[PDB]
Amino acid sequence: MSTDVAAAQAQSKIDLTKKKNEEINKKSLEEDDEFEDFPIDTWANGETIKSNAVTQTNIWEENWDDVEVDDDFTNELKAELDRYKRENQ
Amino acid sequence: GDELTRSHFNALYDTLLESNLCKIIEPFECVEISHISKIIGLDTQQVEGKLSQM
Amino acid sequence: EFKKLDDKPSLVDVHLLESKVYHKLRNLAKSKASLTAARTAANSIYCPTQTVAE
Amino acid sequence: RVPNYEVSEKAFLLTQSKVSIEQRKEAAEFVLAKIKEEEMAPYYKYLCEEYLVNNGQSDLEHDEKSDSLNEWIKFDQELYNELCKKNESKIKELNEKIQKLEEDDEGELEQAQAWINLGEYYAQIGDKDNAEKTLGKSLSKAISTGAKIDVMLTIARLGFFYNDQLYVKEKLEAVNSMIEKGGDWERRNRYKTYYGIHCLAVRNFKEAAKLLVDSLATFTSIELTSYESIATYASVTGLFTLERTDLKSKVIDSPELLSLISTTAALQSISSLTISLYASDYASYFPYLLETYANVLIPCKYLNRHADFFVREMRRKVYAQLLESYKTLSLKSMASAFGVSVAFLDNDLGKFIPNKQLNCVIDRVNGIVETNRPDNKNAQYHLLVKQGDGLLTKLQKYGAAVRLT
Repeated sequence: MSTDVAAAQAQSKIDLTKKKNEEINKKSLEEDDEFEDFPIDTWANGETIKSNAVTQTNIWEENWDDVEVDDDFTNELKAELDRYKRENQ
Repeated sequence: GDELTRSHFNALYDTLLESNLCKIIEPFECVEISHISKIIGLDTQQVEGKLSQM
Repeated sequence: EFKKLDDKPSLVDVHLLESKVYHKLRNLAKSKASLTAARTAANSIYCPTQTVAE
Repeated sequence: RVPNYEVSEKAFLLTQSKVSIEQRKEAAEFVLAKIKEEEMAPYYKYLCEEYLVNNGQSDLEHDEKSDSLNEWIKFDQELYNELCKKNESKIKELNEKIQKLEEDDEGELEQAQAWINLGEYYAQIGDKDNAEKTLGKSLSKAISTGAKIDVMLTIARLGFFYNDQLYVKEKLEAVNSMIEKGGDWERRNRYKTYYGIHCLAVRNFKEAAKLLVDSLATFTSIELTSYESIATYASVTGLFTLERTDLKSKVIDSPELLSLISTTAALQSISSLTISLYASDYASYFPYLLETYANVLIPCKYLNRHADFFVREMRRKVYAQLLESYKTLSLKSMASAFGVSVAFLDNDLGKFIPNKQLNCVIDRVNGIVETNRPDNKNAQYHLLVKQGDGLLTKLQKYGAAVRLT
């Protein structure tokens, strides 16, 4: 579990005996692991992580969607509605 | 009745328009489209559409 | 099939038809390729005036 | 082998229920005829897994939802029995033939080839796990490098068949390694077509364009969805990636696209749009955009991920080109050119402008649209610093890491 692309930070530091325990010490300092407490707290598996296709699981390159609206519905109405105003003028 | 004369009369029309349009507006900058449409011998909207593509 | 039965000056015609079909399908790549074939085949001397005209 | 790709495509219409009513009906009957005849029964069961309370469901061998607009996917218990009959009988007979060949001598040729025949039967009926293992035996035995490529490709087809992209990804990496080692051009053509469609299913259509233009020039049809769909794929990527001039020369550098003419609804709808962008028709353009959504994106397996993504992007392009060519426009006229009303037009534009991939502003008092895109020394300066910042960052972390150790 790493932030953004994992391999970019995996190469930055690998396993060393000096730092290994020190890694725990920082985590313990903040107090929790903070990825296992949120499910207990909410008291059910979220649906706000299934809020978009990418939010649950991303095996894609980010679209930049986070609003996800079908735009074919509104455009179809735009074309026809404009046409009527002109026809009834 | 002949596909070839229509084809190469459409091409000739476009390249003829192109040579003329450049030659008009060469000693210019911020030239009104009304002037251009007169000299080339076409319409104001027609002039705008060709400019866009070029 | 008439390349197993090749003795034919009548495939010269078939090449020229082939060129026209491709031209109207608006590919000139293989209209040129067949037309080139037809020129080669008529270089050999048996061809009517009509055939050379086509 | 060849039958798989037709079945999946029709099956994707049953997966959807946002498609046309008569279209989905037709597709169910075709799939049912070939469930009887070619054993497509394991993959029919695979369709309900892809639901569980989702539309397009009606199964009665599994979970039902006749609330779904699809009610032509319904199983029969004749179907459940036909499955089990053929499945067992065929595996048993075909295997016994193979066992005999193993007894007899020569394994270089005879036995590896015999194992290919098992993996083609499982490929056909949609068993991925069972195909992989037996074609796993063919590869183990030393053979031609061209054959090894052919086999990996048969396996790669199966990932699109279930429409699992991860399975393809993995497998096409082994093809790339062995494509040079064989050095065969026969299957070099196939590989680009496969890998083209993987790029199509993910968001990088730029790569897809580069592989699929090669696939026009030479197409390899076995195990690969038919040539009218391949035209439709080249045209999709063409609209997204290129701009007027480039687009025009691409489809005149492909004679085959024009000579194939529209011979299917999806091909028609994409091709209508191709012309209008490069001919700089805006008038009929705005309707064609709607047609492509309906008849290409949702019916297609790989562009159904791109249904919202495509429409959003394609509108930027058509506006972009017009605004670059103009210092100023009037809004009412710009609205008329496309065929929308004035107020309607802003809304689409107003999502594109702050992302700043359209570089413009809109006066609502003059009613003029201002274009204040640098295209001079200032633009090159603006781009460069982002890369040079990137270089600073790369060095900041790597520098620290080596010094501490």
